[PDB]
Amino acid sequence: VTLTLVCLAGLLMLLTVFGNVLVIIAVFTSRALKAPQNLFLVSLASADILVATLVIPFSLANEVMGYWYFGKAWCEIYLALDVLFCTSSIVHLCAISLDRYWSITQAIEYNLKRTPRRIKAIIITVWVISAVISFPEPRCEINDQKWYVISSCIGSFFAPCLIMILVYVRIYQIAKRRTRQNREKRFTFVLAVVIGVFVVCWFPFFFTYTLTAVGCSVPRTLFKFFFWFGYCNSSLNPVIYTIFNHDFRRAFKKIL
Amino acid sequence: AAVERSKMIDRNLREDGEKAAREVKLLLLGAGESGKSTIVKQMTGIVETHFTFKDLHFKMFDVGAQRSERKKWIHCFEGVTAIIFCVALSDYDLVLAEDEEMNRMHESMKLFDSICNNKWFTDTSIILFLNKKDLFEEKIKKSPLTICYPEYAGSNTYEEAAAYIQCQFEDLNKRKDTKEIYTHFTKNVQFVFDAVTDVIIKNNLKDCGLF
Amino acid sequence: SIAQARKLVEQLKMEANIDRIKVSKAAADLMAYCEAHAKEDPLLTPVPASENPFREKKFF
Amino acid sequence: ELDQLRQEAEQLKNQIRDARKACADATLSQITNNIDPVGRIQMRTRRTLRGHLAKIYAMHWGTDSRLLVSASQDGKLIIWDSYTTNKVHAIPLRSSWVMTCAYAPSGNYVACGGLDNICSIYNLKTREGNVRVSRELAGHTGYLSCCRFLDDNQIVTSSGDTTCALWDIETGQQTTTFTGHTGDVMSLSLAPDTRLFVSGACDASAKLWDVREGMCRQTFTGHESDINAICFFPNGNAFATGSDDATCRLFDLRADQELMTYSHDNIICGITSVSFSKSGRLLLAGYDDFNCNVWDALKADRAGVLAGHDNRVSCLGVTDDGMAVATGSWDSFLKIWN
Ligand SMILES: CNC[C@H](O)c1ccc(O)c(O)c1
Repeated sequence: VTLTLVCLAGLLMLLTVFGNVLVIIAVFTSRALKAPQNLFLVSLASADILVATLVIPFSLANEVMGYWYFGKAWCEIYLALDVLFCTSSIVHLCAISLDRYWSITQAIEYNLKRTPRRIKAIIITVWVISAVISFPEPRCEINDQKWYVISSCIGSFFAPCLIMILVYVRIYQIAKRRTRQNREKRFTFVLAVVIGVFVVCWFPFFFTYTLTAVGCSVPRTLFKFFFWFGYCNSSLNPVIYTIFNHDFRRAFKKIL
Repeated sequence: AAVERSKMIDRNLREDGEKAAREVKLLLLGAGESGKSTIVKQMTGIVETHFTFKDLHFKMFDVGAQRSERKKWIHCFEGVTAIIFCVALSDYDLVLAEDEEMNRMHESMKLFDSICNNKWFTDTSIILFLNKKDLFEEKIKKSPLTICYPEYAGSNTYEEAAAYIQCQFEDLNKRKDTKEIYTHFTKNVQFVFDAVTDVIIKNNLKDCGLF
Repeated sequence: SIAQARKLVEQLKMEANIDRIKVSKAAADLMAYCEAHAKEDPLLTPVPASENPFREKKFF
Repeated sequence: ELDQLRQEAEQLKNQIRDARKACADATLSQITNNIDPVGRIQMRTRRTLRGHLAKIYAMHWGTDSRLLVSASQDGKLIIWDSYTTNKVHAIPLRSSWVMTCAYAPSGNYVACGGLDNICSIYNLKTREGNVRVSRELAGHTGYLSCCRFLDDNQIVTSSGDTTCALWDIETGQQTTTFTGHTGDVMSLSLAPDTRLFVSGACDASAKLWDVREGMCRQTFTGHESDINAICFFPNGNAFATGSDDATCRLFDLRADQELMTYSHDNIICGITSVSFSKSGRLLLAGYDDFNCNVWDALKADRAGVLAGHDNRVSCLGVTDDGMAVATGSWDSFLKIWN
């Protein structure tokens, strides 16, 4: 069904471009969002804007065409490029998470170290880490070397997932003792959709992928179902991480 | 050249903005016989005070001397971290000088209403000090509290009728969800630092949407 | 108490001893002034773009 | 006797009012009824000056028609260049609570002041380096709401202690004091002849002062709330005020009455600033509704709008040759609307 397999993916490209670009313009067209910590939303938006325009189309061609790949030298510049973009959108989510953890525990001590001198250091550090893992009739198959499949899964998902649950349950302790203003339900549904969305989207792929490395077997129907779940998370990132803040909503109306 | 002027000067403005926007700024209020005099010592026009405590810069601005209308300069002070409001408890049997039949107690409850329930401080917390409890017990063992409060029927003591007065000052608050009043009984430069880190924490915790 | 009241009456007594002209003569002079000078105000009558320093001209 | 003082005052109040009524012949809606409408003015922001990092409270042009000055809560007073958007100077203020600026008619120094109760005079040509602080004018007991240069060697200042004072710089002493208001004085405006000036107070009244006598000539009432702004007509025979009542008015010196009122039914906020064009045919007024309307002074009809600011417009000025309009606001942005 070329009608569904192209129209559905095209919807993904539109939402990812619409959400991320809208965030970049809003940050650059207001003084309310002039904080130095709001350059994380920008850099994360640039990591998710390149994956939509470059990775999804070529990957989409492989599935619907069905047979082969038009080329034999761009694969190393595509199969590696795809890994880097995906790896740099998850890795920017730990930098957002860790930023708001020091602001809540070390608040007065963290009034400094907020200068763009440090913020720029993190973003340049985020993109270089993504670079390391990305670039260490015939078809395209994601790498199936046993020493790279399990090496890149730990360093791209399972390690960044161990720093968003520890942070977001320590922030659960702070906001329950501190407020005590009958607002218990407010800060428990916000910390449940931040983590739940990130895990349901990405966990099945990095879980089944690792099983097919140690010497198990997984149906190829499910694996392709799980493969495209990771692309979905790129579109949702501007939603979860900018909707509960009043400042972003006001600036959005400034342009729309 | 009017092109090598701005670049060599605008490099001296942003170099001063972030360099001077890290301090904590506060606003003193009260009345003439409140205690503003005897709290600044422990810690014309506008006066400025600067002090430090465990590596945090405090900038306290006193606006007592300005005897002109308040609505014409109060809007200059929005965006401060908190207000610091001074009261004296030994003024429940003292009458004003210019006008009789009005206490200096009911006259401070009229300046707490104005600043607590104000349009420019709808999200700013108030740090309320209650001074002169030393002399309060002396007067309350001789002059009954009924003279000021005809509805404070209760046994007089040092800390039974001196806690009935906190209620009358925290009931005035009408923004019972957007702000909080931190009342004290003048560990006086600690109470402000304890209550300021709790205002900054709930600000960052609101950037995440958890409040 | 009484010294100020003496000054207040003196000020009004000197304020109410000025010669006033009618409003019709007063409105005519305002209207006549703007008609005469209407030609030299760029904002009302836009200037040619050759000489409008902020629009397009020599910025000097 | 107190009653004798009141009885004499009460009688004089009625006599003044009836003399004003005897001068009422016809409103401006009749004499100027058959005049040609201005049309629909459409200005557009040419330049935009960035660099203040806080609210903007005041500004002032230069007689050059090319240089201006501004003040901000950032504790910074910047002299720009409007042609090239250049910072000619920048001055560190000893106090952050500035409310006014100034620019000498000679153009060799500026004036500043705020809630300090003092007025500082900085020198714009030291012949050896940067700007210094070459005077200090203290003697007010309330905040400074306004100041204006009367000459290269005089300055007149306004303050919230209910008093205007005429100084004489290089000595730092009040030559004259102008008393009579019963409320905080918010603004003052010199005459083109530089021999009279007007002021506006929270008493909801305005006065006309003879500069070289210390005398008050006459007083104007009619507003229902505080008066925030005031300006003379270009020839100096009328002036306009703007109040918190959401209304502007026009007053004649030689008729002693209100001539025109500039108010709509969809305007509920207060006017923060007023100014007249070079010919005097347009009146520009900044508001709390983030905007700046344009009025037809001879017909009392809106004739434009300058909507380009995010917060309320606090300051507003026009050039001597009449080419540009500048507006400032609490956004930290000042715009030129040639
Ligand atoms: C569904 N597209 C993700 C891509 O297959 C991918 C992303 C990150 C990695 O570490 C990886 O090995 C592969």
